[PDB]
Amino acid sequence: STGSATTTPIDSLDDAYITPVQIGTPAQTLNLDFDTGSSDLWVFSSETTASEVDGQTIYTPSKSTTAKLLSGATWSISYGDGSSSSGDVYTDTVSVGGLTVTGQAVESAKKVSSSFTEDSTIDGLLGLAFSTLNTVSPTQQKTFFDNAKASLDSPVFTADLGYHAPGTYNFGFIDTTAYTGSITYTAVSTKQGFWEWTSTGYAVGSGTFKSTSIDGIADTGTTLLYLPATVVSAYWAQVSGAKSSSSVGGYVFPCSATLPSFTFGVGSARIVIPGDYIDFGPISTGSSSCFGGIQSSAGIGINIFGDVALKAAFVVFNGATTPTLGFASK
Ligand SMILES: CCCN(C)Cc1nc([C@]2(O)CN[C@@H](c3nc(-c4ccc(C(F)(F)F)cc4)no3)C2)cs1
Repeated sequence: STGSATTTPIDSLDDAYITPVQIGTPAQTLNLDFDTGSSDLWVFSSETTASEVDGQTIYTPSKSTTAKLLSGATWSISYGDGSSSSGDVYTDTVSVGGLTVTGQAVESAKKVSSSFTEDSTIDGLLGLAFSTLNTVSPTQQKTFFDNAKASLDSPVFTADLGYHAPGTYNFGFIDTTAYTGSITYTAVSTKQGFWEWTSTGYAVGSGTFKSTSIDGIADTGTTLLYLPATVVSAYWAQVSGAKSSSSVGGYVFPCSATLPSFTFGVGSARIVIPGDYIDFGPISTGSSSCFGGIQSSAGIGINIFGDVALKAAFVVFNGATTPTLGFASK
């Protein structure tokens, strides 16, 4: 089997991407944030504290003939920005883009933190990291991809995110029309539960390439590109007036600037992030200080190839027995 679904930016900055997901019978369609950096499929629901729901579409398990309470199971998760959610668990039929998993764990939120409430466009998350990170207790649950994998034509999914435009998540096949050149595959470590890999280095703008190993994760659920402070300083040093602001929370730059591109290495291949992809716009409406799309990972504990990097590429998440990641230009 295969599936294919369109993913759409939630706003004009590409702060996140949402993908429609059918849950239950009859289908209830919720727009979920597909997150290759976590492993829980959770939704706003009829159980979510009413004051914490503000415009999201909710899953109502009592209206689904295929829903069953997963008795005694609970979940609780926090994300890298400090947000969090928790609740209980149902199993139900979940379909993405025509690909169906029966008995998928659907984690129903009882509580969500303020950043979730405030984002009316995100009805929940669909985790695509390794199932070892799933938070359901006392019986850990599998991700949608892990549940689908044995049925897929090939044990893969691909992320083809757009820049200020829709893109595609495919399951079970590689669309050879969706990229240019070849896909370069690189080894993955699953030791921390992520799609963790080692980039071979970087270049700023037209500069020569610096060969250096950069361990990090491929994370569609993170907006920006978080890299070591050395690399990030070398980038922003090329932008007149750019500086790290402790009050804003990262590098800012004059909105009058045109940004250089940023290249990262995948083996002997290169992915070029155009400078415009690094512009996240005014820090507040009307400001002439703009927020940078490349930020330091210092203090996160891990480098993150988030959407700024991934949307420059066609990315293969290969979940074969020995997992790997593939990157192609597009
Ligand atoms: C080894 C150190 C781990 N430490 C915690 C850094 C890391 N963090 C992650 C993520 O938690 C997973 N992938 C990101 C992700 N964030 C979201 C998200 C968050 C908030 C919203 C909201 F604003 F609406 F609330 C929407 C989506 N979705 O995915 C970050 C992987 S490593």
